[PDB]
Amino acid sequence: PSVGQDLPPVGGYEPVQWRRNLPARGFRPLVYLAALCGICGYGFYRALGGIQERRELKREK
Amino acid sequence: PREAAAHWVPFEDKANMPDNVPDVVEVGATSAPLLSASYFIGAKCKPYNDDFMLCREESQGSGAIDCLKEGRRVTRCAVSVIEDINKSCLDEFRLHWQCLEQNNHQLSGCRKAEALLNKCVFTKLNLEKKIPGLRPDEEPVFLKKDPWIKPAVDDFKSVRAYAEAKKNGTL
Repeated sequence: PSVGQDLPPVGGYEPVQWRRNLPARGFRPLVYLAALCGICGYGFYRALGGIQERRELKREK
Repeated sequence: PREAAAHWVPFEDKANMPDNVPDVVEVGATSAPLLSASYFIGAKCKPYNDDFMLCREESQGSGAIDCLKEGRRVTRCAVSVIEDINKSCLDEFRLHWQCLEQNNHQLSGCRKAEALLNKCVFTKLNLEKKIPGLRPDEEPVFLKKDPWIKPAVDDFKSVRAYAEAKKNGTL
């Protein structure tokens, strides 16, 4: 017979995840490039603006 | 010229000037007040400095012995400038050059005190700062309203004075 055996439930078990769950994420890449060149261009602006002022302070000195 | 190399002992000379060369007072002002007063001096000693360098050029080697009169007049013009400053605009001058000493003698860190000094000396001595060689288009850096480069720490006394002077309308 069977009395105290470790047996499954009557409705079975809820299904598990066995398939790949690596969801592609991120923006599309060209946005990351457009933020890159935009950050670069803003930094070049801010720096080359800081060079021309150093040029004038030197003219004063 | 170059600097000393590998060894060098300072050595003075306890002698006096020849009797045929008269006597002249020395400026006796150090690096910082002198750099503050550079522009007011140049605005007033321009012909004298130019005549000095011209007679040095014409002499062609004997400048150290032929240009003494011209260097003497230059030194006296300078002394008159600094005496006018200390008599009249002392505290503002002290604000400027102490604000400088607490930096690397970068003039950018002292613009407030520089403003008070230019105003006072222009009202009293009639001497204004001017950077030449510029076009009417270029904006001189000491009058820019929001410059890119700002000091690490705006000086305290300078800031209190600038605010009180805007409240009093002196600027």
